[PDB]
Amino acid sequence: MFIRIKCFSKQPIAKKVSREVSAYLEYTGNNTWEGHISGQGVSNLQTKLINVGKGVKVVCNYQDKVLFAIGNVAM
Amino acid sequence: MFIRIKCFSKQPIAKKVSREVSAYLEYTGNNTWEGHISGQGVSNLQTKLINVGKGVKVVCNYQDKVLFAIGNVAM
Amino acid sequence: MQKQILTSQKRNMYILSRCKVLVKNGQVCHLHEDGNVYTVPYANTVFIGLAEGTSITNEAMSMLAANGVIVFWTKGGGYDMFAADIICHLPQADYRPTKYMQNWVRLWLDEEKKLSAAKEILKMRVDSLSTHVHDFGVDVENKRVSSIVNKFDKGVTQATSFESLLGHEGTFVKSLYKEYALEYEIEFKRDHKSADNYNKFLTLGNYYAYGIARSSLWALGIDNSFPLLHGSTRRGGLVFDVADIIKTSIILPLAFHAADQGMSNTEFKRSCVAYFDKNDILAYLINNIKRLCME
Amino acid sequence: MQKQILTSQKRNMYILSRCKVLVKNGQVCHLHEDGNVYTVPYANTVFIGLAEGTSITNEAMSMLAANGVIVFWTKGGGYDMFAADIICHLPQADYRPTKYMQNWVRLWLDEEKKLSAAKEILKMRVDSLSTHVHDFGVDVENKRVSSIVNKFDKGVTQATSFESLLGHEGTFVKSLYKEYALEYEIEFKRDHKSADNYNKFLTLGNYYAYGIARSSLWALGIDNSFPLLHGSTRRGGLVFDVADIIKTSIILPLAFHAADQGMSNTEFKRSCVAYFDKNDILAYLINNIKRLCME
Amino acid sequence: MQKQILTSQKRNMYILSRCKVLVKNGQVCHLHEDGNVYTVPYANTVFIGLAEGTSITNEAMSMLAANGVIVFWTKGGGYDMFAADIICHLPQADYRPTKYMQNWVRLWLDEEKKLSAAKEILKMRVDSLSTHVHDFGVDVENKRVSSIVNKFDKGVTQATSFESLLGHEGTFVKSLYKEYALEYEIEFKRDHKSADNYNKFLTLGNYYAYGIARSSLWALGIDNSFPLLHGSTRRGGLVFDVADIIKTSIILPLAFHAADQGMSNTEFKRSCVAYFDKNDILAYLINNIKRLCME
Amino acid sequence: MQKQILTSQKRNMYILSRCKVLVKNGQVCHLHEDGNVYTVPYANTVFIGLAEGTSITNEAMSMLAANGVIVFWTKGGGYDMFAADIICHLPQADYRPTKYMQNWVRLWLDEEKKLSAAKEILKMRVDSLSTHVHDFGVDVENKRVSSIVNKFDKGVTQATSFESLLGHEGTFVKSLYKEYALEYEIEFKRDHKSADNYNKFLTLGNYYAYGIARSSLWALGIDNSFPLLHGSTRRGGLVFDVADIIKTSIILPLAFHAADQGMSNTEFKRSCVAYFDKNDILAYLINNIKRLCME
DNA sequence: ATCTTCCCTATTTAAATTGCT
DNA sequence: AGCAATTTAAATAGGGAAGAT
Repeated sequence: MFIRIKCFSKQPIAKKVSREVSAYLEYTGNNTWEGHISGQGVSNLQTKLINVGKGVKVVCNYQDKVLFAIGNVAM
Repeated sequence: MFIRIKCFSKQPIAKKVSREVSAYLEYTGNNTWEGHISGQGVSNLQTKLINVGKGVKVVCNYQDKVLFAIGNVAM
Repeated sequence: MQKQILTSQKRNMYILSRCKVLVKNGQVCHLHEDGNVYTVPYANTVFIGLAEGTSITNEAMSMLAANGVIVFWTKGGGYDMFAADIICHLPQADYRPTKYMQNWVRLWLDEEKKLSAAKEILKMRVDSLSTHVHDFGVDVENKRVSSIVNKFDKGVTQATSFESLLGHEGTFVKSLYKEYALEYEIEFKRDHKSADNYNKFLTLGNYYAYGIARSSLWALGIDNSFPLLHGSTRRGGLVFDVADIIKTSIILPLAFHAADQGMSNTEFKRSCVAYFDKNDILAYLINNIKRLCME
Repeated sequence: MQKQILTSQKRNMYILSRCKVLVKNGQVCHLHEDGNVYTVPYANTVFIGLAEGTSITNEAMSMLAANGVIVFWTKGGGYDMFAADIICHLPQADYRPTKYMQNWVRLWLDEEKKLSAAKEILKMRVDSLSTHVHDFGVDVENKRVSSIVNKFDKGVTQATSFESLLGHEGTFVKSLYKEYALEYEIEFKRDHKSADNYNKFLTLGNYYAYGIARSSLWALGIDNSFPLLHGSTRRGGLVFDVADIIKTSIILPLAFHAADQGMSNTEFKRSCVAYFDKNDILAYLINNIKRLCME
Repeated sequence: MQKQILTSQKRNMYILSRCKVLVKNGQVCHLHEDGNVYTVPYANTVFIGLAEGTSITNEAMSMLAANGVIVFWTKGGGYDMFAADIICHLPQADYRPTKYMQNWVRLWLDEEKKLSAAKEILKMRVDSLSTHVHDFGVDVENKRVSSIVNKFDKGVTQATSFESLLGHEGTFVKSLYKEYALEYEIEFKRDHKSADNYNKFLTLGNYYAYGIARSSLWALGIDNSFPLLHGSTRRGGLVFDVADIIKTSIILPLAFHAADQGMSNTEFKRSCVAYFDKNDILAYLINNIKRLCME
Repeated sequence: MQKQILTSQKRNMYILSRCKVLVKNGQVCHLHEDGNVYTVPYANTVFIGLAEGTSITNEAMSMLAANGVIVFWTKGGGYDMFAADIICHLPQADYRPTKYMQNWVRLWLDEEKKLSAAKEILKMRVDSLSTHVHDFGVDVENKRVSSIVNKFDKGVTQATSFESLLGHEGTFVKSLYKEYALEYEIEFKRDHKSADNYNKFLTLGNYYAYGIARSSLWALGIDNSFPLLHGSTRRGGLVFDVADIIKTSIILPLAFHAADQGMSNTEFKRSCVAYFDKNDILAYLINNIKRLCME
């Protein structure tokens, strides 16, 4: 299932995101991750992006909708 | 043509890349624009991005082929 | 100055709601009331539409008009059965070419060529329902749809009076409303006020059809004030004659599909954009109003 | 800030600069930079224009275009037009081309009527030379200039073909260029690409000379693509044609003074909108086009 | 470990060439020799093919061991003439499911059943051919492919000796090569040293097949050194049974279409990850080897 | 950094730490941090080890595998492996399950032979204790510990079925817990989910014993999923089963000697691999696999 | 060797505001 | 309304560098 994660966060809390989102998602460019995942992969990635810290502004796009709105994101 | 322009530049030149890329594509996220361009809007945008200056780092993926790679962009 | 991207090849189409359309750092960008702004195209948009609450600046209009962007305001219809008034600002600054309504007012004044052009612009939709098929909904030409399109082609060909064209057109729209009601298993009627998903999405889709059309008519010069199906129900112009070619064929199936599969407003918007670009709906309208004009 | 330009009956043409045209207490209002809120006279406006640095909401335009006032975008003086609707009939319960445009296109169809209309509009070149007299220009009643105006009168009362009418027009405008260059004691050939100041501000003023033509024809409803003296292949020819009224009579000596005092673009723009309001050039053009059709 | 993505729906396959695969800030990344790192989805990958010119660190094997990544070293010994040896590192620290091996060895041992299953890994090919379909190659409903799969059916069913099943498998594969050669209108003798795009994409796809086949071997826990089909030509274990199912039925249409349409190396690499997950040629091989284990 | 562990006679495990295994001047080498490359023997090494901080290239991988020498990866110490390819007869000219693998399958696939093999691997307990006494805990030849040994050397020989063997193994484990508690004057209840230093140090030594047990089963290609004693649903039961020989004889006193002196986790690791390197206890475990399977 | 945790250093972005059109 | 400078923190690459295994 095709998801696309964009991290609109600050850089010290973006390397800690990029440690965990790049476990499941390909790097397509400029703090955005686009690649293929399963539903339990979605659940595990949301769980381990919630638990990293504060300021984890992250938007996930399934099709053209949104999956997560972690942090006070601009979306 | 669905072309996806990602500007991996530094701010001073990137705001200028944003100005001419904003005419033809819409913002998707973190200096990555993605939208429908016709057949010659991509050529007009390539010339408008070449004349942005020194420091333009723009990649562009039609299908998954790199269409144009202005500057010393990362592969 | 190069040559600028052609109107018939422009892709992004907008209906922008609740914002403050402005220019910041040289790009048109609409300030939604979160404090955050979204970058909108100005050179690869063929219209922006402005719904309730939007406010355009002058410099925004400058960029858009110079680049060739039709702009219209959605609200203004206050009747019970009609989309009454869409106030629309066409870019007059650029001098549009002369070759086409110098021949369109020729047919507009001679009533036998006005009548014949009304026939051919009414067979526009019966060829548009055939050349732009779908993979969903109704089987483009099944039994019922083929029966009405044959009945309509016969009815428009045998009619030499202008109210008769309005009558056959009314039966046309009402009985594909019926046929799409049966194919999408619901009871539906056209009312601009009903909160029915179908009705709502169809109103948004007719706004989009207005735009492609109004832009089709700017590109070729032709004004709105020279209609070819004038009558009691139709008091809007040519736009609403060229707009409904791609409404009964492109919009209404899309509105019904976006109504069933749980599409949002932005989902129906994006579906419009994609489908219209794929079918070169605008290139159809500019390249096929043309054969009404000089052929 | 607030401006007012004459039109046919009243001063019903308002240009708004530097103000967010809002809506207060059930009436479109203006919120300026100073902080003062004004109101729009609903009977002393049916035309309203918006200059540099403004904004206007949907609830402002929909209310504003229901009572009978129509919104149009301009540069800064209220002449150089970006985008607008078409001045049609009563835009709420009807949508028809005006009576004012219909007589003009009856002129357009027939070669004899279009020829006599060409004679008329090229005679009000001489009338606009007479009626807008420049103290800082020349004495237009003197022998050297009256020779040129009787050259036009004798030519246009004897012209049978358009190709000779254009040549007589050309020798008139060339003789006015030569005489006006003789008065400021300079040498001059009209070139649109020369870097001299005289040509630069002549073409610069010629732009707003075309701008008032766009504003004047929009107001009468006339599409600016039915050119009288110019050919059918010239894009937006009618603009330059009704601008031929004033390009030799206001814009030419003002541009020559702008290049004779060294007044740069900004100072020249100031003098433009000044003379363009005080001696009522838009009203002069609007009854000029009226008189070309009503007869 | 938490819950962890199962080894059936990991969908990021990689063969990396000319890049030191290391661990940077807790991410598996290939540092190419130009100096740029590229992060690898180490928890969404089933295999990492280390091609010519690469090197992997021990911390980059610890993070690809716990996360279940099949690291195989490709060239040098992997000339694939007899499919001799691709040095393939299975993560052995995780105690895999044990009820799969204790049934599989029972299969291997009793020869009667070995043949019965051999037949079925050979009958899984016609099943993978019929179910997993493409839309660019040949019709599976065509009479030539139906004829050859029926000949292979009657070859598999009546044969009761491993050399006869090897000959039937051999001719099935070889005639499929010839059928795809004749239908794509190109000569094709599959020599692994031949550097045409057809043969190069085929030997890349076979490495992809080795990767998911050995991932289905590891997730089951079944060691490769227990082959159902052993003999002279067939060397390398049972991973060349679990790869040779998808070899005649997925990657060979994918390789042939990839070189017929002029798609590049990385484009065929992308297509053989996308298709390999659209109909999950992974959990097909997982749940159908589980159908082979069964009793 | 570079170390040698014996497997049987001259086939030797060469654990490389902190290096760069690359082809240097034709043959393979390993560049350490002090700049000294060393050529690794080809006939005096068959299992080459990759400990922490080592990276090996595909040229080194391919040419190492092409001449008999087969790699495995491991953590710090050489006894904590996580990824390898399986042992075969020879990796080049054939692919077959090993003779030790085949004989172990013959043990596992007959109930009486699995039973008599189970009494054997249980009866290796006394041998393990006697061969490797420490200067830390109880001596083998005391009263109560040799009573525990006599309880095995009577009961294991004539135990009927497998749950009887599990009962005696539980009595020995919980009974040497009493003896080694009395040596160090503490009270023991075995719980892996506790937090005392004795239990957590014992479970770290348990994992450290599982690692070398997994390596010793790997060294002959013996699959980890074929337990003699634990149930058919226990994942990796053979790792625990061939670890239990060293778990109560060497691991238990070490974990206890370590905890007494209260040293750290890394100090535990280095003391385990020091004592584990001194007496070649890995080589003892391969000799036990050959003694179990060969017969 | 490899990786990582650090931190000190420039230094690269960003937002507040003046001054003008 | 919109465009620049123009400071102004301040956030941000980044290059050895010390510990670990």
